[PDB]
Amino acid sequence: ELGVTAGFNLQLKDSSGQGHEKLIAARNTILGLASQDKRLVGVRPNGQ
Amino acid sequence: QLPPNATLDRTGKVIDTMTNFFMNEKDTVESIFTVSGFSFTGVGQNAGIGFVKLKDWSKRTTPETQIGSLIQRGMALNMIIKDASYVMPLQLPAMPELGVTAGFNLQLKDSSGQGHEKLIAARNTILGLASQDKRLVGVRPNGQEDTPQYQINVDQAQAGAMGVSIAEINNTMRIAWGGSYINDFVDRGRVKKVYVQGDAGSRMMPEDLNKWYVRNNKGEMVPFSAFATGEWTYGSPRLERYNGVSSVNIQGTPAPGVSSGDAMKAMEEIIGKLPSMGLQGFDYEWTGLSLEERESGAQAPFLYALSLLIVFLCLAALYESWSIPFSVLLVVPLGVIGAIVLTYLGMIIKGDPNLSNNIYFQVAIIAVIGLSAKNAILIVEFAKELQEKGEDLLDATLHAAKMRLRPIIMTTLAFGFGVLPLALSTGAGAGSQHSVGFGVLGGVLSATFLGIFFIPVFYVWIRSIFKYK
Amino acid sequence: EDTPQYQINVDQAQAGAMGVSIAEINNTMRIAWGGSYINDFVDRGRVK
Amino acid sequence: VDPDIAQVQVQNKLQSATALLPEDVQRQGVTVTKSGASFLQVIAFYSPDNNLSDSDIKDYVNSSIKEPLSRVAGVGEVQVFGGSYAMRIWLDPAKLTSYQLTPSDIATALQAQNSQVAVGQLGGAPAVQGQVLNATVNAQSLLQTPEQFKNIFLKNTASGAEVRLKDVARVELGSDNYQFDSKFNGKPAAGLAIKIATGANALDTAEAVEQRLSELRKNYPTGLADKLAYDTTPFIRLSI
Amino acid sequence: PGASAETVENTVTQIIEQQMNGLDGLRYISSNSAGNGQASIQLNFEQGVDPDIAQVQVQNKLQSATALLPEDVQRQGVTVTKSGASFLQVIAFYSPDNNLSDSDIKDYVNSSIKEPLSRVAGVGEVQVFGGSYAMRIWLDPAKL
Amino acid sequence: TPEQFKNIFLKNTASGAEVRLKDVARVELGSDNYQFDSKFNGKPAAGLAIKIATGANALDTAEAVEQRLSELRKNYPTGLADKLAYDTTPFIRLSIESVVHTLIEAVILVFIVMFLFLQNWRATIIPTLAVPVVVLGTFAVINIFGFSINTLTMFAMVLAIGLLVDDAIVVVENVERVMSEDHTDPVTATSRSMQQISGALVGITSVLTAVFVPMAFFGGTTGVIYRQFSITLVTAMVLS
Amino acid sequence: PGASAETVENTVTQIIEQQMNGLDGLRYISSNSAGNGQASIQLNFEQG
Ligand SMILES: CCN(CC)[C@@H]1C(O)=C(C(N)=O)C(=O)[C@@]2(O)C(O)=C3C(=O)c4c(O)cc([C@@H]5CCCN5)c(C(F)(F)F)c4C[C@H]3C[C@@H]12
Repeated sequence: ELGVTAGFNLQLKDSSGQGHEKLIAARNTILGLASQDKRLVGVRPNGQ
Repeated sequence: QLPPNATLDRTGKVIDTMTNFFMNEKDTVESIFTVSGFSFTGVGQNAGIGFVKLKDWSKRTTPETQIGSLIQRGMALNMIIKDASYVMPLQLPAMPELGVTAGFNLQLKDSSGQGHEKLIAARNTILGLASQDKRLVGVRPNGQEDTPQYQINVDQAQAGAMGVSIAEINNTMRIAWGGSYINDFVDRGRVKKVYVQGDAGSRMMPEDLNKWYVRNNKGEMVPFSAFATGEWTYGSPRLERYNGVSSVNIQGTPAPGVSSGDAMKAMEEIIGKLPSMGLQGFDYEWTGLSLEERESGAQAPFLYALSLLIVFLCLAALYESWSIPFSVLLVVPLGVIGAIVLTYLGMIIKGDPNLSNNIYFQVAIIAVIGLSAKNAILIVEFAKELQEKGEDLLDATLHAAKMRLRPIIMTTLAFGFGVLPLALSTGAGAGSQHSVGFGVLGGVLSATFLGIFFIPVFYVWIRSIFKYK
Repeated sequence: EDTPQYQINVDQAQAGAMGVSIAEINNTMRIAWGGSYINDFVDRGRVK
Repeated sequence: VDPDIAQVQVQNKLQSATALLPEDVQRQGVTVTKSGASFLQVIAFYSPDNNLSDSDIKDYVNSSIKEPLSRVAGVGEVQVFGGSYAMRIWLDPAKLTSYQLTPSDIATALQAQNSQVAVGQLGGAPAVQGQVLNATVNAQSLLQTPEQFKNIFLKNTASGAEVRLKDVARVELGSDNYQFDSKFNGKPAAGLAIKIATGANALDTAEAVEQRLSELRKNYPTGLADKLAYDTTPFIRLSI
Repeated sequence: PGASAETVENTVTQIIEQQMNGLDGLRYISSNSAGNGQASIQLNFEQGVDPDIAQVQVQNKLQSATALLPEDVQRQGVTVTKSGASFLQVIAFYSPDNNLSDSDIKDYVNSSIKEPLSRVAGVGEVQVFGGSYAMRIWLDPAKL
Repeated sequence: TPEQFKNIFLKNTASGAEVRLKDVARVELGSDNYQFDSKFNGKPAAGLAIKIATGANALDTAEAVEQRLSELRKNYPTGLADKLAYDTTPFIRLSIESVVHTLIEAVILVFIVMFLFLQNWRATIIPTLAVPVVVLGTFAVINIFGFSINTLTMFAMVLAIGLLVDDAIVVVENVERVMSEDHTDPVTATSRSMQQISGALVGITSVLTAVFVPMAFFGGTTGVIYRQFSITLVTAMVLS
Repeated sequence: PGASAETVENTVTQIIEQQMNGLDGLRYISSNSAGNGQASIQLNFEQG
């Protein structure tokens, strides 16, 4: 019943209506620091 | 509520006179939120509502800072604000789940089928009679009132000749005088709506219709005036039905010292005068909280009877007699006397409409019966044992009473001290606590000062008639 | 049980020379022989 | 399987086929019902003296008797085999050819003419400053009589003469369906069936229907009688 | 639409009202027909009746009734809701220093604060007292 | 944007001039609804009124509403504030707390009655120790059957304190007497005392459980209220 | 059919989720709109 695959799931949610290109920009900043952080392993964007 | 056909602007002027009053009642009032155009009864430009939050219960201990003191001062608004039909401040119901506002709700049903006009005539007799009863405050019709309407009649024949479709006129006049949602645009990532309607100056008055034109099949422009005409008419804005029959809802409140049942009985008497006055064929039904009030009072006689029976049968099975259960049942009136007596005196001395026969009083009476029975068993169980062991009835009954007295008083007094806190409650929920307390406490007092004496006497009487063994 | 039935056979080419359109022919018959419900009206407070 | 749950599942699935249904089928409407109680009794409303037609009585039961009987205690469902009147326009093929008209034209003239206009309100929500009155504008524009239907405009002749619906057709108030003939005892008739409600005493529901009927017979149109064509209550009374 | 309180009553109200008479556990019915064309029917059931199952029952009664409705009524849709009696809370949104406008405030409560609260556990109904921005085109009759 | 709606193309006139939307109308960003004017403290405001779903705790729903709002406030525009104009939950808590104050007060008052009669700390303590067990246990049993803590259940617990100490009182009152009469040891008296006391104990329990049992069977809203008192009372008496 | 992901989000998905309020037991709603013209809205409810 669960497709999470034991991975923390984070839903970056644009609540202020910045836009899709801005939402993507934010995601990119988040994925950089995560790769740098030793605790976090294999944090990957889910969609396309 | 404002007069019929009122504008939103006129309603907002009244809600401002109302808001100034509450905002100036500083000791008892903290806030107000108001909506013009919204009402529980209906949405119209004439309707309005206000939600007032009083100050903390701590800051409101004086009589002036009480809830009913506010409501009575705010009832002067009806006289102050001339324009509005009514401005009525209303408390919430005890259980707000079961209602919007406290008071009574009734439906006048046109059971005969006489009319809509006849029905409103009946409402208005009931309304003036209720104005003149001092057991009632704020009787009002609930619902919309008859209003002047604007009727446009379109000549189908001339429409056909000019060559304008009646279907097309509807399209031109539905978008012009009312609005039309056509499609959706995106604002900040969110779909909104696009509306087309005419400007306000074009849709304000009957003469403004003449400003609009409808295209024919030849493609020409034909004035609305050419095919239609308007007359001012009078009619009902909304029709109400209760259980398959046409009705009117009447809602009101009891006067300051009167109970809900009393106001309910006053209204039913007023409706009784309807036939004598000349409007007959009218019937009524109770609804909401009032229905329920009626139903709860009804079930009480059956409740009391069934409870008495279960005690009687259980006692027989336990004690293998028929005579002794009767002796214990006979002493029961003695406890119930104190319960009713404290409640009635208390109401008179305390001036409290809340101290009346209610659901809470009924639970108390059940408790008193159990207490009286419990007190009677202790003296009587021991008496039968001694008789079974050869003691003569009088001696055995007497011995029992001495042996069981200290136990009986001690238990009876502890049940009494337990309900003293309910009886003397000053906080939120006090009224309910008092209803239970006084009834229980009275019964305790009567049981201790009259019942104890009666328990030996009835047993001796029954046992003498039906001798043991 | 199966029963005799009748079929109309429309020639598009004879009709074409005449000018007539197929859906015009089709529409005529639907209303004529078949019947059509246009819209509602009110009689004595009941819509029929 | 719980009946109510089964019916609601079916209706919900049905909501996904409607767009794909022919306009006409959609216009009539599609219904979903469920199995259940048997009929306690069928009452036949018939005209002994042949005064009333079937169409007339089915219409009377529909507009008069159906609803009062439904409110009677214990009655879960009231069914009438039958329907009300319909306005009927019968078209002469020859009269249409004479004025160069086709059935479709008559249809187009009948959609436009018979419409309900909706306007709005005088005051209006975003109103002008200084508006004192708000009312409701309503337009009566629908047609209720046969004559209104015959005067409907169609065309103007070369002479300038007027051709209306009366010229090319016969307009009458007639039956909605002509498919069935119903009679009781050789006399025109209509039938109403009663279904008992859940958790009910049929014997008591039956008595209640009898008494309601008693009140409505007084206001009957001339020539109507009511009798029972089916009753199951005798069985149950006898069995108890 | 376009219909009087008397036509809304005989055409829609009573026809819907008769279908629901046999429903299990129905304490009473109250109905309203209005001059704007709106009809409303409230059904009260007896204690003991599950509200979820009662909702599935009314809807099952209404599928047949909708047929007998007038066509323009069916077109506008018929709504069935589980209904509550009183507001638990009324929340006010406002500007203290008037550094924000009401059209802006009203828009933010309809676009940002209403759906999440309507989706808060136990919430049920949510009514808004302000409006949202819409594109408004106001026509001049003469120029048209 | 509204400019794009002003440039909508509508028609061309004979001259060949283009007619755009601006020519026939005024375009503006306005409102979906113009029906209601809401104010807070006499000043413009918007409002959200919440009507709780059936089958839910108001208290719990309120906390959730506020918790969601706490997260929402962080993304607020600069001007926005929020206050509760109408809240009913505060009274509910104060009502719940008042009754708990009353319960504590009653227990203390009962202790004193017993002490005035018993006159020994040792005697008084035994009946008193019953109260924690009886009340805690009753709360337990009732939650097994889905009864919450409410004013009605709580009133029943207050009503029961004088009632549930009875069996205990009727036991120690006697052991104590037995001893002053026979000068026997605490254990001998207790065993003797328990033989004389048992007929009385069963009888008092029976009467007090039986008066409260018919209430639960009654239906309707009144029945819902009655069963709060009767489950609590009956559980308490058996436990005692 | 034939729609862009953007067209399915504006025209279809947002319109539907706006009506999705007032549901007993709703833990969360997750949605997707794609280039193949398809929209999927998934609603997850709490236990019981
Ligand atoms: C509206 C046109 N039409 C109206 C004629 C009805 C309609 O077409 C529908 C549909 N499609 O829904 C049907 O229900 C129907 O076709 C049908 O099933 C019938 C029966 O079977 C039936 C029966 O079983 C027992 C009796 C009783 C039992 C006791 C004495 N006789 C009668 C009755 F005599 F009362 F009329 C009927 C009539 C028809 C109605 C049909």
